This record gives sequence, C-alpha cells and structure tokens, in this order.
Amino acid sequence: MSLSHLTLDQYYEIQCNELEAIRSIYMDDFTDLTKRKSSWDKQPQIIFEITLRSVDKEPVESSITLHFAMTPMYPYTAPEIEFKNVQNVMDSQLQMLKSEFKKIHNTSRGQEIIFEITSFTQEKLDEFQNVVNTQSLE
Repeated sequence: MSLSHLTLDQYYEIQCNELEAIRSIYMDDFTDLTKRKSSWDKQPQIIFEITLRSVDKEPVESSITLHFAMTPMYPYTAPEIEFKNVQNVMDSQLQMLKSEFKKIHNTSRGQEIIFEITSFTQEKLDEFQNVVNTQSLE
C-alpha cells in the first residue's frame, strides 16, 4: 500500500542487529552459512543457523539445528525456519515448535525472533527429555 519512506535497506539494520545480538549468546553455539565463508561477500541475506540441543546427554542429547532466514521484507514478512540433524526427536517435537512459532512471531511481529524461537525450542526441548513419551523400537 505504502512502500517508499523506509526501503528494504532499513530492515538490514534490524536483521544485522539480531546476528550480533544472538552471536553474544551463542558465541560458540553459532553457525555461519551466509555467502561469506571463504569469499568476502556475494549474495548474502544475513540469514544464519544456530546449534541447539537439550541441557544434558541422558537419556538423550536431543540435538537440533534451527536455521532462520530474515526475508528481504522482514519483519514486514515472516522468515523461514527448518530443523536439521534431529536425532532423538522423531517429528512430534519438531512440528510442535512450528505451531508455537506463530504465537512467538505474532508477539514479536517487528522485533527479534531468533532469540525467542531458540529460547522457546530450547526450554521446551530440555523439558522434553525429562518427560518424554518413551516407547523404544518403533
């Protein structure tokens, strides 16, 4: 309807702030996937991946990788999240987080959501290992 005053370039500042903001939390638990590796800069979108997992190793480690993508419209638009590795977790936990991603974004519609999504998944994930519907041998 009205797109001129603030160009997409403005969103770059907000997106970049999330990288440095989260980087401080996962200084080591951070993964670089942007088109920067090796080269200096090509078609980077700021997007980045973060390593997540339970708090302990027993009964499992529940390790999952959350990759968030800051669309060229965000926060105007909604980013993209995808789980990787997924060992202990089967899928119920993965899909469960996706549903919560809607509530988090709705409340953070305009602000940082990388920390919210990571915290929500981390908190819920850790609590899982403690109380998970064990079954063994599917």
